Amino acid sequence: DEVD
Amino acid sequence: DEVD
Amino acid sequence: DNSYKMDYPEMGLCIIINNKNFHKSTGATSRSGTDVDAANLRETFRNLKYEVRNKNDLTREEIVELMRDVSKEDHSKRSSFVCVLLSHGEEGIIFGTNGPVDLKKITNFFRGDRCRSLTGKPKLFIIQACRGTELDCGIEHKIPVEADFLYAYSTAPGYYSWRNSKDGSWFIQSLCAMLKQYADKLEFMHILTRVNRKVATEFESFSFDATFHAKKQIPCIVSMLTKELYFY
Amino acid sequence: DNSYKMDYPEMGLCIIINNKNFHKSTGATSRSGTDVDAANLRETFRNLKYEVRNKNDLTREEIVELMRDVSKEDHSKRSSFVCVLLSHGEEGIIFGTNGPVDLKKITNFFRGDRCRSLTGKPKLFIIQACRGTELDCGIEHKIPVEADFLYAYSTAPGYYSWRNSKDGSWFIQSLCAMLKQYADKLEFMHILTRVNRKVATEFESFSFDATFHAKKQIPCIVSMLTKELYFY
Ligand SMILES: [Cl-]
Repeated sequence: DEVD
Repeated sequence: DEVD
Repeated sequence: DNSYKMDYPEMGLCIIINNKNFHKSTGATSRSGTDVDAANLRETFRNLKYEVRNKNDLTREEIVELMRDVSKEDHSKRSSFVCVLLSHGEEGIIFGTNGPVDLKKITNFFRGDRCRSLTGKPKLFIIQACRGTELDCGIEHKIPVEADFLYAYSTAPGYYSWRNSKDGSWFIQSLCAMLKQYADKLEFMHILTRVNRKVATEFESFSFDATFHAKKQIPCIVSMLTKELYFY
Repeated sequence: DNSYKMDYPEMGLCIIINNKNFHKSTGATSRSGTDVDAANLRETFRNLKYEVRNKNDLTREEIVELMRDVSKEDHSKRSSFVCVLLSHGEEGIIFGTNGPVDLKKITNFFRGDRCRSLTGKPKLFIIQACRGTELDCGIEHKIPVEADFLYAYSTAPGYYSWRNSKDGSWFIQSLCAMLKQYADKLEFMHILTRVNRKVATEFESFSFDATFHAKKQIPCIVSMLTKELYFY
């Protein structure tokens, strides 16, 4: 899981 | 007719 | 589990904040026609079995205090929550009689983590207020704390919102009419979509000022709801 | 009548802008997992009978140019228009590979008065991108030129948006699944509401970093549509  |  | 449970003992509160008269500190015109709106909404939501509370001419402090107190009530036996804001505004902002308050400050009280007796229940904010000063000239285990909110804006981001001094605002006129006609037939998003068409097609501004004449409006449905909402 | 006319000869274009690799000088990270999104979207909208055009790694100038060109096509035989943006972003902003561009600049090309062959037709903008840096910790004769737009945002205003490097973004994963399951059964707003529930309930971040761990997301439907939208 990563953020944009 | 009027604006808020 | 496709639709919200709406068979709690009570449909819930409907808080109507009706700001008509503004202090000299803000400028801000008297909002002629807003009492027509407030009355139409009271009657409309009364027929939907909401516990309606009308508040008139609240300072931004009073608005924040009212929302705080209401969010601290026990809503366990209520299906939903409705707040209607009638006032001047700017993008992201509603006016107390004595100045602007951030909409975020008002809605935060009802976050899923801050008002536990409304967690998982639909929280509806209905906003008749400008969101800017552009005119539309027309053509032709956990859930998110921000979940289960619906913001029914009278107008698109950046734009004026129109209010008729005799008939009430375009949006609230249309919202009450569509609720009266379709609340026993349609899901709420489909009701609001009818409201969008009614505002978009049946209203056009009339003004002696060419700059404000023949202008149009589209409302703006903002949904973070996770289920369908029926009033019957 | 209460539904958009969807039996033009063509459903319409589906433009997918897939930005994965960014210029080093922007400091923007590579968006691992976005190709899974782009492929899923291509197949999903193919099955809905859209003419899909996939574009990869576009500068902000190329994005604007592409949108201008597409808005200048003759869309008379097309029922609708869809644009999907996959990129870094902030509130109101999407990243080209070399920097940000205002979303408003992109969508303005398709205004009711600027793209006449789409006037009165649904214009859908699907946006996988952050809208800020907040984290959700969870709990427990004329028509408006702004009418007939829908903006399906992956996340609430002000919030990060989550993307899994293996599975693709939460929102696009859920959107394609719900379209595949329900496009033959449900109106678009009700499909998007299912997407809202799926993202809110089935996803939660896993991180070795406590600040980013166990976080939640709610997408944000923004509808200026005037009619119901059915893909059948
Ligand atoms: Cl959120």
